[PDB]
Amino acid sequence: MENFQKVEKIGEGTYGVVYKARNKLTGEVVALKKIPSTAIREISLLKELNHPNIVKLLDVIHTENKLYLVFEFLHQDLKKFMDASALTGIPLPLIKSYLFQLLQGLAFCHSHRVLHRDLKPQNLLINTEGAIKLADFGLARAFVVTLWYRAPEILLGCKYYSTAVDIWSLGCIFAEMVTRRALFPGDSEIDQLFRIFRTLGTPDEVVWPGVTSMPDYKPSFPKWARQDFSKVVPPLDEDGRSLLSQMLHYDPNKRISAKAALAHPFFQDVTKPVPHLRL
Ligand SMILES: N=C(N)NS(=O)(=O)c1ccc(N/C=C2\C(=O)Nc3ccccc32)cc1
Ligand code: NA
Repeated sequence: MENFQKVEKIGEGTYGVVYKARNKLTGEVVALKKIPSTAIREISLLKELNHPNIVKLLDVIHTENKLYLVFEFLHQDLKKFMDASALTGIPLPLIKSYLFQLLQGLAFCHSHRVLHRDLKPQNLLINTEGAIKLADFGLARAFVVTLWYRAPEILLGCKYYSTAVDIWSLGCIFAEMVTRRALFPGDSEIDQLFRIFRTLGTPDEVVWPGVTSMPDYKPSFPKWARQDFSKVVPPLDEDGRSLLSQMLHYDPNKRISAKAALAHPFFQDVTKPVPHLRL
């Protein structure tokens, strides 16, 4: 750690405080996160998982029984950019570019059987060039927490969840970029589940075979009817609504993969605009 000078406290991440810091040996500006043998091996595997849409894990420092993770630094997260674009809205070509780039990042990680498990605007980082990158990828398997982007199978007690959990989270983020409001802002596990059910309908054996046998499923859940996506994400066009609907399928097996989402007609006219960033 003496090779790093703290510059700015970014904030309280999921596993520890993230700082902007300077490497005294290279002059490199990095993000430093201050966090068992199982964790060291899993974290070290993430150092190999390199993609332009994944925030690079530069180094793992284990000293005095403490763990420091050194990452590539980006200047802004999607939460700040969404708050800054609240009055105007993020232009649809930029939302589309960001969704496409994040689907590329997920297709890569998922092809290597690596899940994020905790996608949210706070871990999506952006730069002046128009890139967007997934931060803290794979740390959840390695080691108030927001529930807004949690997949229904996690909420219902699935212990062996799939890559589909990240597609759900990304679908929630996509809807939030479009509407300028969180899709399912639950403030408890049951409030989160019930907000999902009130929009998408209470799941049953017809739409999700095996749902009634899940650990936290209760036959006493209220039965709400599904709403149209035209009501959920206006004024998003039918290509965007159709893609979103597939990213929000209840059955994780029916839910679109990142690879298949990249081929969706919504991306026929994808471009890479440059955002209006004040740093
Ligand atoms: N400074 C605050 N609080 N918000 S901000 O939008 O300006 C902002 C600025 C920088 C960052 N950077 C965060 C990080 C970063 O650069 N690399 C990381 C790797 C893992 C986790 C977090 C990061 C995140 C947010
Ligand atoms: Na990396």
